[PDB]
Amino acid sequence: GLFGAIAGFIEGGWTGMIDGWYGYHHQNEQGSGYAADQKSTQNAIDGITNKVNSVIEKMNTQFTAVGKEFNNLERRIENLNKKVDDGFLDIWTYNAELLVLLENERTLDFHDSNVRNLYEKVKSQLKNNAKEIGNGCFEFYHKCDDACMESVRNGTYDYPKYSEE
Amino acid sequence: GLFGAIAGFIEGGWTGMIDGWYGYHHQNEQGSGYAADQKSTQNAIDGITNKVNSVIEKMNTQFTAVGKEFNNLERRIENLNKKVDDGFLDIWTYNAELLVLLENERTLDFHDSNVRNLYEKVKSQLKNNAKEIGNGCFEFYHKCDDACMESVRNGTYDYPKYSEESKLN
Amino acid sequence: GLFGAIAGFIEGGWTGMIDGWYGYHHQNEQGSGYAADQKSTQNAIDGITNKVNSVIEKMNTQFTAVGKEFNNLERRIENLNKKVDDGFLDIWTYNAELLVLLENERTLDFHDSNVRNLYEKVKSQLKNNAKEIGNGCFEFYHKCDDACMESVRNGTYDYPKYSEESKLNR
Amino acid sequence: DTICIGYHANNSTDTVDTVLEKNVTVTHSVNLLEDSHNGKLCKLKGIAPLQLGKCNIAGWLLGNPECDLLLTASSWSYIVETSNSENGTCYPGDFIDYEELREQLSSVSSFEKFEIFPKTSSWPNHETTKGVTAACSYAGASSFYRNLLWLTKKGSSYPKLSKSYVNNKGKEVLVLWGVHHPPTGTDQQSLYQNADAYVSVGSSKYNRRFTPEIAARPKVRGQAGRMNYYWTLLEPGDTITFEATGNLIAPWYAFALNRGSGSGIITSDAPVHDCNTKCQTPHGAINSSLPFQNIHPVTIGECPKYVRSTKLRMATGLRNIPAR
Amino acid sequence: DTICIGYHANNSTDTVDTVLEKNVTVTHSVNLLEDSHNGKLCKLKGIAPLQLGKCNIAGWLLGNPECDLLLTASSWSYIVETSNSENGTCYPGDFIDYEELREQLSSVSSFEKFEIFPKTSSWPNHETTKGVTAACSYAGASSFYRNLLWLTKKGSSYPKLSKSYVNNKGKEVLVLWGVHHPPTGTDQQSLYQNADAYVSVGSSKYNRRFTPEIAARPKVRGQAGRMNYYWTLLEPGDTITFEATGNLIAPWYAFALNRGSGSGIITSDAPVHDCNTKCQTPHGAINSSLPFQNIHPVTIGECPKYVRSTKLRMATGLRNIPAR
Amino acid sequence: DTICIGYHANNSTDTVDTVLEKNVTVTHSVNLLEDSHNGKLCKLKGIAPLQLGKCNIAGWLLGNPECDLLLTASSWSYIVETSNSENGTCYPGDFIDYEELREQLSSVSSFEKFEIFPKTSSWPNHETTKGVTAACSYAGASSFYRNLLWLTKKGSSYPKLSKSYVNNKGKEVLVLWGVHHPPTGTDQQSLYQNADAYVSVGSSKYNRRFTPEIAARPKVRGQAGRMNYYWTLLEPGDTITFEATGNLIAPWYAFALNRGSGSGIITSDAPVHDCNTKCQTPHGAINSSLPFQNIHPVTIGECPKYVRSTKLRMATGLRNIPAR
Ligand SMILES: *[C@@H]1O[C@H](CO)[C@@H](O[C@@H]2O[C@H](CO)[C@@H](O[C@@H]3O[C@H](CO)[C@@H](O)[C@H](O)[C@@H]3O)[C@H](O)[C@H]2NC(C)=O)[C@H](O)[C@H]1NC(C)=O
Ligand SMILES: *[C@@H]1O[C@H](CO)[C@@H](O[C@@H]2O[C@H](CO)[C@@H](O)[C@H](O)[C@H]2NC(C)=O)[C@H](O)[C@H]1NC(C)=O
Ligand SMILES: *[C@@H]1O[C@H](CO)[C@@H](O[C@@H]2O[C@H](CO)[C@@H](O)[C@H](O)[C@H]2NC(C)=O)[C@H](O)[C@H]1NC(C)=O
Ligand SMILES: *[C@@H]1O[C@H](CO)[C@@H](O[C@@H]2O[C@H](CO)[C@@H](O)[C@H](O)[C@H]2NC(C)=O)[C@H](O)[C@H]1NC(C)=O
Repeated sequence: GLFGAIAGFIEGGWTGMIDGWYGYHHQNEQGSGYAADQKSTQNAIDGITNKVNSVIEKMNTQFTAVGKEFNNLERRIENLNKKVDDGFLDIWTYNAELLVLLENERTLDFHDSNVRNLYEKVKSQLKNNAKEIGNGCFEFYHKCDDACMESVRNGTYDYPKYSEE
Repeated sequence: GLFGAIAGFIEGGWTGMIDGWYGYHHQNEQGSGYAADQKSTQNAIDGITNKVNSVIEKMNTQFTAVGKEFNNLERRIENLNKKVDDGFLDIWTYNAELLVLLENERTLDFHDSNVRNLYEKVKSQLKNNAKEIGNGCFEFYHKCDDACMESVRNGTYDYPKYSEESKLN
Repeated sequence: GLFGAIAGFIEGGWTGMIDGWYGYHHQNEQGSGYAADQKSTQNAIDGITNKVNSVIEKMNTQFTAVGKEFNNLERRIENLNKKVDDGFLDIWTYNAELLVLLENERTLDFHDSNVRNLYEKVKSQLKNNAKEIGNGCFEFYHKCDDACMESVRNGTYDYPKYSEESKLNR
Repeated sequence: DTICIGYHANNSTDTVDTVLEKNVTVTHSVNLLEDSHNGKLCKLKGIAPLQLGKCNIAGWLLGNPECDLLLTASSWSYIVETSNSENGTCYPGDFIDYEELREQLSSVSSFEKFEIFPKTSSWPNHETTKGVTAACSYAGASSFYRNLLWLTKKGSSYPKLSKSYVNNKGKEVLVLWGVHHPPTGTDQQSLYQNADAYVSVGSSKYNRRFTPEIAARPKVRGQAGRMNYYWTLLEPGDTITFEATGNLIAPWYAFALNRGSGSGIITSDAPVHDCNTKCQTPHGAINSSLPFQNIHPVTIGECPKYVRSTKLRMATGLRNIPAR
Repeated sequence: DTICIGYHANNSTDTVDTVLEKNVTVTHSVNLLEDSHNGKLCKLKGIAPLQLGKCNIAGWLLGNPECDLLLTASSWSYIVETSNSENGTCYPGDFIDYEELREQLSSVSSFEKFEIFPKTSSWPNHETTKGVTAACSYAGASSFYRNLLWLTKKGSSYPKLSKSYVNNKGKEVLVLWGVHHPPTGTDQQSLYQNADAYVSVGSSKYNRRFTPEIAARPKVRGQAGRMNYYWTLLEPGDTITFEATGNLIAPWYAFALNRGSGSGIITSDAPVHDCNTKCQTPHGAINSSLPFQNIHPVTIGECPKYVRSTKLRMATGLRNIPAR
Repeated sequence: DTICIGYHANNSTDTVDTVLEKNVTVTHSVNLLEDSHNGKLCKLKGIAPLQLGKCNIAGWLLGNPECDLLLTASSWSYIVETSNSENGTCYPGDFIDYEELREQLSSVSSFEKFEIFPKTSSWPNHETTKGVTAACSYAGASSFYRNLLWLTKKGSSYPKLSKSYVNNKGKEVLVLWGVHHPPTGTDQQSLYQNADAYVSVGSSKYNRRFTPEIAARPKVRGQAGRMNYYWTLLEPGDTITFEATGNLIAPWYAFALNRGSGSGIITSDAPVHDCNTKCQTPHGAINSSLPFQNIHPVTIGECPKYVRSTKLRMATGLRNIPAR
């Protein structure tokens, strides 16, 4: 991964989370579970939707296109016609396959980027109040309840309120 | 932002900083104001200027290109001519429109990376000597006069020296 | 570059390390030396060989393609034929030169990223037990023998093993 | 007390390719390459195609006896020839600018077949029967093109004829005629008398004279003689004058044409069916909103861009890693 | 005591597009698509275009009585036809290989018009006047082409003529002539007095004998007859021989061609102006350094590549977020 | 005790370009652009190419007396013409559909040359000699084409001639002939008797009439008369019939044709040696497995795509910064 997150320092994905691409999985005293991040998932959905739509827009539908007949004294024109149809076919096959290979690479990295950025939005909120294990997990110090867990995914954590460390 | 900086952990831009794409703001006991990082800004202009030019090179000028006439018994060749002109046009509009999308994408992220790298340049200089507030701001522990501020943006910030830093309580 | 590593916070390259693209340099009681990280390199090599093959594989080879003659009353067609040959040439030259530019850009960034991620795997392994000097270097707090050095290049570095670092930490 | 940031995974098996890596299983994706087709030839905007069947454009327009199924045709969404469309020219000869005529037809959605020079009224001084040949027979019976009239001498007297049609149909009229070239001076005499005959055809834009090329050739379908076929598009208001002293295979029926884009001629052996499509290929129809397809380069209607690829799967989701 | 790292921002409202996001406001950008033109037809390299005005290439080269203004033209940067270019062939007939001839002129940057067969010195045994027709009437009287000479019989006499030209111009010479086909045998004699005449043209590479096809055609411009137009490119030093017992529209003026490049023919109703450009389109001139333009696909000079695009704005600065 | 993280460097001076920077020194790189060629013309699939030397296709097939070296030719990998290839049409005239013929010969791998109408037994009622000309001289002595036969009236008498050939060969048969056009009516009779002679050639698909187009012409290579040359592909089991009352340059030899794929006609002065290659260009052969070459557009066999690039170097390693 270009961003070292997916298949990186976060070794695997969660079949458990099913309401988004990126999200969290907390611990609590009040139980465990998964949660999707509307912010970063919707943002990714909009983007990828636009990429697909954009790629398709640049491919204009092929209207009526029929071959032509030539008599036995027009072989030169016939080969010319063939050379043109094959020329264009070669180019459009190349473009299509090539664009997809490239936007697939960029797409995977786009997700890898969103995960890292998400892991960092969290890490930049918590700071001292928790320590970084690995696997993209944070070990709290101040005992965080469901309402506190929410404030994290909410982007409203209120760091100045912990020192129970 | 692919690199998390622009429109990310640094929420907005500075209409104040008017002499560079990237830079600093500092708040001193002597005063405050903006200052752009000549290094990073200039390298970006060199990159972008080179991207635009490269785009333009690859697009060789169109020389004299006009149309041919055909008589009423030459429709097949006329249609070929038309298939050829439309064909080449379809492809160039594609390439053009496309190249611009995929480069605007690279360009916007390019700036993101540049801000990110500038922030992380400062952070690696400061270390213990200041704490990361957020919004891309560092809070010095040690009192940083103009010459000290300038050293930070100069890539020459001292440390150790201001290891009076254990105001870290 | 795009990830700040190569030609960035790691100023230069080591001509001393000849076994791979990225690696480590250790200073130990036992001694010095350069060691290439197998995983990251062989993977990067896997990807780069794949970029090259995937680019070559797209540009399909050219078979028999000669030139047609035209008589003095076939100017228009001859001109069509030229407009075609020149057209396809314009485009394939563009598609080739342009593909190489962008892929070169991506490949240099690819390497940049790989180095970056290698620096941070190690960084998150050590944590307190070492301090970031700056030039992609970590100064140890707990003295690491060759057997320990390997575990760092292994991903199997036992951090809790060293609270000795906490002592030297101050 | 902990919180962990992670990403979505599932039982997806879809693979996409990238420049750096091949076969990467992803959580979500879209296929852009349409590869399923109908296998049938269908209507387009409610209109059916014209099945020529055993005949080709030549047989249909000229009026080859074996193409009588087609005499009723009037409108069509597109034209279809099959592997067995060999019934065209039955009396040996060159169809002059035949290809150009096909190309013209590709942009015709309908016409009105009409009687330009009525058989039993246009030739008082010439024989309008006996103009048959074994070469163009149906059911062992000497016949002839349904749309051309083979004029011959009326009792050793083939007088110079002059017939003009004024095109007032408000549309392009397709006129077809032939020029007969007997194998010997004898045959030339029996058919037309007049060993030195000529055919002179003229309109506002068309001018050409024909003289018989008399010579012995290998026999094609039992004929050493040959018959050249010609055509022109008379414009609204324009007149066409036929002048002959023999050898003229006069026009009996012509076609007032209706122009219409989006039409064309294809060669398919697929079965016609009662269905409506927006895209048609020689292999069948296509009901698809995808951008690409690898079914066939030949296309009629609003179709996906044809391409040579076998796989065009574009990733939308992230790398899929469940790790059981 | 604090220090902040940040990025630029401004009042710019320029937007761009990216694959992932539409309409992104940026700090700086450059437009790559030229959309602005002169509305004027300009000179290229100080050399003005040739305005054919109401005439077309045929009228010009043949010297249609309505194209007298053009008789003076010798050099041009490109040739211009308009929506009113109707004056070409005023006596009915086919201009053989006309399109090819047009194509020829597109590589001609200039020529020297000269009197290949002077009227009052070339034809002592034939009538050099009375070669007019109402089909080509100009300001009242029956006139004719200025570059061709209609040769008629001289007092019931029309002797076989034989005139040759040797190309002493050191470059290709464009020769034009015509072969007349009268409507009736009466007229044939009235003009050429000589019921079975012929025209023969020969050179190193050209060889034809034209025999008149006497027939009555639908009257175009009042003429039941037809005139066919022929042209050839005589090489330097080569000879072209004309022999006719009548029916010859003799070459009077010819053109020694100066080949160039980057020239051509365009259709435009834009006015010519005393201005200079390096790039020209039927809509107007272009003064641009941009790589693309959406003005017109037809182009003369050194122009930006044409493209269908409506917008091609390339981002140079970063994402603009003033949020003040 | 310390551990540092870093990257490879070396003594590499190879540079590459990117969109942001040009001339970046990298540790490793591939060159996708082949720019080195053999400089020779080599065999293909083991078979050497047919060298035409100072002859072109026209002269080789007709049998120009300067192309006697090529009478032995039977099979080839491709056809090579040179700058000195001008010996072809030695009797002034037009080789009709010549370009087409050249195209047809490009998809041919070998042939059998055979005597179709043996000179000694084929024309009893006609003069089998006299048919030589200074224009087509060899060794100083007037001669003629090796594969055509110039027939003339046998003692002031030219009987209408009729000859046929049946294609029992299992291949297409290239049949070439010609039609002579005397300068005047006097010459016409001197040769063919008969003032209104004709040549009619007919097969199952081919039918055409030839009239002597007599006209005054400049002398080319001594000859004021012209000679048009013709050809056709006779299909297996088909008959071709030549009928002529004069002006017929009869066939004498013909060609049974073997169709191959992947071959053609190139112009080159590069020497021919005894070596084999898979890719040949006008400049030389190419022994490369790269995707691109900037050597020459014209290609025969399995070759890299031609392109205009000076340099196509793809970075594989990373930035090289050896700073020691
Ligand atoms: C980065 O910024 C710092 C701060 O401006 C630069 O260092 C300072 O440079 C000034 C100008 O030369 C020095 O002032 C001069 O000081 C010497 C002291 O002996 C004396 O001759 C005069 O007072 C003179 O004005 C100043 O000493 C120095 N300050 C510090 C803290 O080093 C530095 O040059 C910049 N570095 C780079 C690489 O651009
Ligand atoms: C219509 O087409 C059929 C099929 O091509 C013709 O039948 C062939 O006629 C040829 C020539 O007589 C024979 O050699 C073949 O054996 C026949 N094939 C078949 C399948 O019948 C038929 O003669 C054509 N009829 C007309 C009027 O054109
Ligand atoms: C020059 O062109 C004009 C325009 O076509 C000719 O005038 C037309 O002539 C036709 C036939 O006589 C008329 O039906 C049109 O109504 C005329 N239009 C106008 C505007 O007058 C004119 O005759 C041409 N002159 C020559 C010498 O060819
Ligand atoms: C074969 O080609 C050569 C070279 O083109 C011909 O030689 C020329 O012949 C003419 C007429 O006799 C001479 O005036 C020229 O000086 C010759 N040119 C050169 C370059 O030598 C030759 O005539 C041709 N022979 C045949 C039989 O076609």
